[PDB]
Amino acid sequence: AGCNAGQLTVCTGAIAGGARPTAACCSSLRAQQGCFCQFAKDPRYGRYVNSPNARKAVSSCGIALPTCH
Repeated sequence: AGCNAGQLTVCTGAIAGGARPTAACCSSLRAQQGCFCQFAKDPRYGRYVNSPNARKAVSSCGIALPTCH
């Protein structure tokens, strides 16, 4: 599943409704958005990703919520 439980952990502000310090992380994701395609497959994302804040703030870190949508 994904590759967020490693990268995203910092970028959790995004998926967690509060991407502030993660702005640099944004550009990081933009550099490795490829594995977030897996995240987008929602294998187990949807339990994580989606829950608590993604719901109302999936973000826009602008690296996209780099689901390979």
